[PDB]
Amino acid sequence: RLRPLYDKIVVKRMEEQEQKTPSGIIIPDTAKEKPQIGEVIAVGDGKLLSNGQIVSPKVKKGDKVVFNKYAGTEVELDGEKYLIMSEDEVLAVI
Amino acid sequence: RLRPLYDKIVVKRMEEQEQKTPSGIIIPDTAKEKPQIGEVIAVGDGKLLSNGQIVSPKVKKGDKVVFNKYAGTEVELDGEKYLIMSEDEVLAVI
Amino acid sequence: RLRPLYDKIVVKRMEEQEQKTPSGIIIPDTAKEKPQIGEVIAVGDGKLLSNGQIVSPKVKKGDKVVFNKYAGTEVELDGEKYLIMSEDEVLAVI
Amino acid sequence: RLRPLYDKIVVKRMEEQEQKTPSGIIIPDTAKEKPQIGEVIAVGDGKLLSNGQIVSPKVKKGDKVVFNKYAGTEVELDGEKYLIMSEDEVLAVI
Amino acid sequence: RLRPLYDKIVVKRMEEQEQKTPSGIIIPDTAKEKPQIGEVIAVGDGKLLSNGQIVSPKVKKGDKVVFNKYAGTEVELDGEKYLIMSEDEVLAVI
Amino acid sequence: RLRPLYDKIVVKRMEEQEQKTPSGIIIPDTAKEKPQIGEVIAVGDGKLLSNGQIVSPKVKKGDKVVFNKYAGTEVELDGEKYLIMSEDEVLAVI
Amino acid sequence: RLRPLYDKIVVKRMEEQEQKTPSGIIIPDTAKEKPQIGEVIAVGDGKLLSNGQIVSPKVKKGDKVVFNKYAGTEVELDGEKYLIMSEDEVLAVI
Amino acid sequence: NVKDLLPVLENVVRAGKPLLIIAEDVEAEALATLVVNHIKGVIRACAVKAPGFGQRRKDYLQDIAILTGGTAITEE
Amino acid sequence: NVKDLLPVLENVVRAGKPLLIIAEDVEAEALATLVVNHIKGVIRACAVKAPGFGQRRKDYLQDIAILTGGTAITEELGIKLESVTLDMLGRADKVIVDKDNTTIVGGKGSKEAIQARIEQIKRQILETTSDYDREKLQERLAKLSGGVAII
Repeated sequence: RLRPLYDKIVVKRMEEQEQKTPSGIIIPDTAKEKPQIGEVIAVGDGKLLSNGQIVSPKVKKGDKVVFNKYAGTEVELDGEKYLIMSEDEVLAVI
Repeated sequence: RLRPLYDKIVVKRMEEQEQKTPSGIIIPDTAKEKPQIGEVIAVGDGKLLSNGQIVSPKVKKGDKVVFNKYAGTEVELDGEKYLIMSEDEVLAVI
Repeated sequence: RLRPLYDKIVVKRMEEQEQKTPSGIIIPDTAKEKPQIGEVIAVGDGKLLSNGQIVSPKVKKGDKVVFNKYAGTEVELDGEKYLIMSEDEVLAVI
Repeated sequence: RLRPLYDKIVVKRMEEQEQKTPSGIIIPDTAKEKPQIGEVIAVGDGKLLSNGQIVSPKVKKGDKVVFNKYAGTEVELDGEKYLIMSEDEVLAVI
Repeated sequence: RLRPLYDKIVVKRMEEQEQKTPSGIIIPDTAKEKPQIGEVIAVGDGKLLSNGQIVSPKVKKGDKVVFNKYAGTEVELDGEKYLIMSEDEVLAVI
Repeated sequence: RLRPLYDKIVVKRMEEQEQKTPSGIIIPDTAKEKPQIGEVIAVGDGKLLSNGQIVSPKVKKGDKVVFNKYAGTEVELDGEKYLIMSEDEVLAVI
Repeated sequence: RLRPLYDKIVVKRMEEQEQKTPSGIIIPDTAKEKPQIGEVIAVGDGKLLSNGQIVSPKVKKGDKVVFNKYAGTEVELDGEKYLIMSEDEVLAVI
Repeated sequence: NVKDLLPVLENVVRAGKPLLIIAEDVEAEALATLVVNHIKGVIRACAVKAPGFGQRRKDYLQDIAILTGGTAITEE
Repeated sequence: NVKDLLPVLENVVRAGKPLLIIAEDVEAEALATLVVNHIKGVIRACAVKAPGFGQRRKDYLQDIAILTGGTAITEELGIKLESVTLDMLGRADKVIVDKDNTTIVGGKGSKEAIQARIEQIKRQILETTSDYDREKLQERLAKLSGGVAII
């Protein structure tokens, strides 16, 4: 449905997953932050270089990426919410 | 009537509706931000590259775009309000 | 009389029109806002690119240009008032 | 005496007068702004581009420029005050 | 496991060592700062130039990279944590 | 002794010689600013462009150069005092 | 040992050496600021031009370099200390 | 502000009937709109302060609202 | 401020008639305009303080605007001081200004008004007997309808 423009990407969060340590300690929701891990729904055309060339985005639909801390713009679509996210502000992939 | 210059875009927002969640809950108008969905009516000639070339805007007449939560100039035109907006701040389309 | 340099333009605002709604309600001048509609008096040579090329301004001195709320700087010429501005801060034309 | 370098321009700020309206109303010196009108006494070699090229300034010896209300350094030269100022901050000419 | 994009580098700090002076003075952990020296787990493709060219990163797998105090984003990866950082903020190597 | 790098220039200010009004009025040193006119000791290779080209400095050894009230770091050498500068903050010469 | 990257430089400051005026007046260490004179230790490859070319740094080795006070991170290393330093804030040499 | 008073003014000018305002206090840009419009005769209207204090406001306007056949515009 | 003081001066220099200003105050920047202009004789004008405080302010200048044939530029009316003109600028025949007193003879206008004010103010005088304790309300009637005598 939603398609980004130029270097923009649209990414979903990892959703609240009942966070708990591998040792079995459960952290209450009042003391955990929204996950930084997310996967791509759609990919834009890419960056606009100064000469007009369009670099192909290096992200893929099926991978997962990490946002720095507050990346995203929290777009919403018929009750579902995504964070549209910029290529140059991606920390890393998988 | 009103036409933009270079990369400027004229967008008409989604206006006021009796908002209700899919469960049927009606949100009062005092607890809602202005809609972030808009329709493109006028498209500028395109962004001015550093070397002077012109790139055709990707948005088209009648498309649905989402603003960056604050974009526009709230300009009035013939008893009506339009939102002149720029390509680098358009979030995503349809 | 006066002529601009590079991308500068000379615009004459739409003066004190004694604003009234189409429904007939008269708004006092203590409640009005300075009009954003202006008439172009002089057009400069055009934007000077980084490589020295000059692009002809898209304004043609015979059109209605709407600025942002605080665009341009006032200049006084032999008794009248003129608002000069650059080409990249006017948002729409006609 | 002074030769400006590159885009710099040295201007004399129209000197001081007691201003009177065409109707004959005189304004006291406590309510007068320093004139924005100026005449160029010398011009620099021209703006230095990113590629090293130099573009000849369009301002001449006998023109009348207008400042953007603050531009200048107010240099002193044997009791005479000049206004070294730049092209990109020149509002308009004559 | 994790891989970066473009100029990003994944770096692992020197971790806890119970800092002690060569003379034998033991400094308490409340009076020591997180080490600025780290090691590289993986490197990205390289810096993305304005013309689209890609330059190979000047850092290898086994290099010991020293960085500034706040050059990372403190990522987490299934229990271990890494320092995502770019090429322009790593001050030197070994 | 010292020599500058790239666009840096080495200048010495005209210093205080008990300045007086040309009509004979003497101004105390507690109410005067450090002189803004100075002469150059040494010049660098020149401004380093983004493309690598080096432009020869316009300022020469014997020129008298004025600066914009905050010229340089005011460094010390062998007990003598020099005020390094650069052409972008140079205002005018002689 | 310690290798700077690209345009970074490795510099050692002069360090306090019982500072005193040539006239024989001893200044206490509580009233002297850290020396601005530094010795070049290691030199990086050079600045990365926008096109991707590499320019050889103009400082070679062991030359005395003066810096604008807060021009280094004071990198921590065993024994003799260093502050890393870039070429564009280098003040002057020899 | 005019941005809210005008839409309600838009409705009454279409009907062409007199208008009465009961509000907490009107002393500003909004106030000047009615009186300059009333002088020009485009509408015949007046504005008054609401009675009571604290709790003593809302009960009074509620009694006035039901007497007039309309509804009180409450923040609730 | 100087700017808004030009349009009123622009109108009066065009007709070449003296101007009397009643306002809350005229500070140095505005006041310097008239006094400098007054010495040069381009205008002959004077400025006076407004008569009273609070509700006493509103009542006094409304009466003053009535017998002068003009109108009072109030916040309610909304006319910006820049946009004022000769049309609502009131008139009088003779005014006397001294160190602490100002007198206006009257323009003999607004006959329907002055007869009206006689009515409600007396209607107000009888109603104000519960509260008023000063002749200021009767003197308000006396000033626009008769005179005052001090023995």
